Amino acid sequence: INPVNNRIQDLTERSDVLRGYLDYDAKKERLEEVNAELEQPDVWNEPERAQALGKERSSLEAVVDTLDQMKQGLEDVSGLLELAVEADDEETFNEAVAELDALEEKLAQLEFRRMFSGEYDSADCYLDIQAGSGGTEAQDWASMLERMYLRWAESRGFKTEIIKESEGEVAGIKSVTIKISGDYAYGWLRTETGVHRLVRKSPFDSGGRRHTSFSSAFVYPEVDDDIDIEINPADLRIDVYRTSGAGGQHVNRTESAVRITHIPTGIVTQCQNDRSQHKNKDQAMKQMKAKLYELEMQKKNAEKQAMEDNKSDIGWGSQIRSYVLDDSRIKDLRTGVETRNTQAVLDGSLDQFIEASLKAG
Amino acid sequence: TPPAAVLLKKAAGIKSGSGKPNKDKVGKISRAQLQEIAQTKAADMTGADIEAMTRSIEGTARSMGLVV
Amino acid sequence: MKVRASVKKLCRNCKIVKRDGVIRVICSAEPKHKQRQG
RNA sequence: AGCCAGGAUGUUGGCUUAGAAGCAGCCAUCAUUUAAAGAAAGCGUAAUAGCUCACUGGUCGAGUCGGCCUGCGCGGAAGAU
RNA sequence: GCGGGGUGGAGCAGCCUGGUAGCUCGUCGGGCUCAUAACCCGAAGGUCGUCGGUUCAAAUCCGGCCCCCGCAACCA
Ligand SMILES: [Mg+2]
Ligand SMILES: [Mg+2]
Ligand SMILES: [Mg+2]
Ligand SMILES: [Zn+2]
Repeated sequence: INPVNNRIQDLTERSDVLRGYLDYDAKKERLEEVNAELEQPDVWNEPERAQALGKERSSLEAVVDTLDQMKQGLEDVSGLLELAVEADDEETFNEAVAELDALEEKLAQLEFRRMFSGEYDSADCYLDIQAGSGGTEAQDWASMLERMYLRWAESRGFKTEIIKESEGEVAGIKSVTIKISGDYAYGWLRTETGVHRLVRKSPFDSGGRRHTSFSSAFVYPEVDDDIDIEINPADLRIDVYRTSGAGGQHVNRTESAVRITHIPTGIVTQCQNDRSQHKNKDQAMKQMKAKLYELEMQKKNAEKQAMEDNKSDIGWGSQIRSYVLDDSRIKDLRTGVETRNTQAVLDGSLDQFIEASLKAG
Repeated sequence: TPPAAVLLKKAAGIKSGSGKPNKDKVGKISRAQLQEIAQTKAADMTGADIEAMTRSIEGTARSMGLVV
Repeated sequence: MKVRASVKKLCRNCKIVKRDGVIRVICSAEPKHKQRQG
């Protein structure tokens, strides 16, 4: 009974948090404004505007109608639970439990969408850990982070495989790439991207001075390889002509040199090494395919380089979470969430920070 | 009279019952309930014999997906 | 006018008519259906 | 063939959809009013609507339909004194 | 067109002549050290590119297919 009341209060807080994160008053006002616009005849004068307003009204209606139905369901469940508890009706109690479970599943579906709106949140992920300023201490700290993340993945039931792991010579690991597989693994892990600051008594310094070390965790989603596309012949212009320095009656007369131009891109390849126009055309086709592939690889490498440039320097100012063991405090700078059970967090109790970050969005 | 489909849903106690009807039955209704539903709409319904109205409502429910 | 080798009735309003030794499809409903064999 | 009537009801069958009313589909696809009227064959509407049409009645009064085998033809069919 | 190759994680042997996989580094465990390297003592790891054939039996012999190399590609 009391756990059921606690569940009801948690669902009430969850619904209020959903309403406030979504600004239910703002969404309701926007929906009413869209309704007024749509009732006005001039709304359909622009078909794109009318369809946009219809889609917006459908989304706002989903959210608003779901919340309006959910509030009433919770109130009704509360009343039915009061009646069942008062009358000592076990069947009604079980029915209320089933209804509360169904409503909790509904709210959980809504809050799951809210937590993972992102397109790739459902994909598996890769986690890269790199040591930073601490040197050997940073490498040790990176190994500790790797252990923590593996333990958290095991808690969540994901499957992990070390793609690679460079080990520091004195201690720890310089770097590690880990593959995490599971349901919304990238969604759950993406908020952990950043630099992690560690403060303790350096277990390497001879004097045991209180030092600071940094380690970076970078999470990126697993990506399917690009489907190869055949070069559409309609996209190519082929020119045959005489080769330069043509020596002899035959060579002067024959059109052996081939040039292929990709109309969409403008990239041109040319071959005239062989006496046969067919061989030259085949080689030029190979070169054109290679050049298109090289262009796409160059674009992908440019995006990767942009990600590398964007990555926060693993240094003294950049930190998403601070783990001070001497003070026995762990604080997330972004969300403000603070804990004192450093041992539990290092053993893998990251759900507090991860859930807080997802809720904050 | 109010539309028949909403009354059918109300009698059932189901919300969505049309997806893949013959492949797997989502809901099911009883004939007596259908007949009781029919008799209330007799003012607007086009017929004298209530039996015809009842079987018409049965067919409507079958189209909706719920097997009688 | 679609000029092609295979001229056919595309809807129920199309009619096959031979004018001056040429098969033509004239449609009272859809101007796109107008065809000439050639 | 035209031509004249008609060409209904539950019911917009429900879902998924943004909307889905025969006519995006999915998806069932029935019974009722009977002369007959499709949970629609096409056109059409953002959706309806609307336009047909299938079906059926009534006037006119001899053919009409669309396959099979076969003879001969027609298009497809643009080149450099 | 004519020649070569593809074998523990890396580089090389073993093929010829069918029966049997080696070396060096690397990896792992224990030592030494305050600790790391070096060093010392032990271990593990390749069913031989991929299919097929031949054979009692194939890394080995034969034939495809894939990858990599060389050459050759002329008068014209
Ligand atoms: Mg001819
Ligand atoms: Mg052997
Ligand atoms: Mg020469
Ligand atoms: Zn037509």
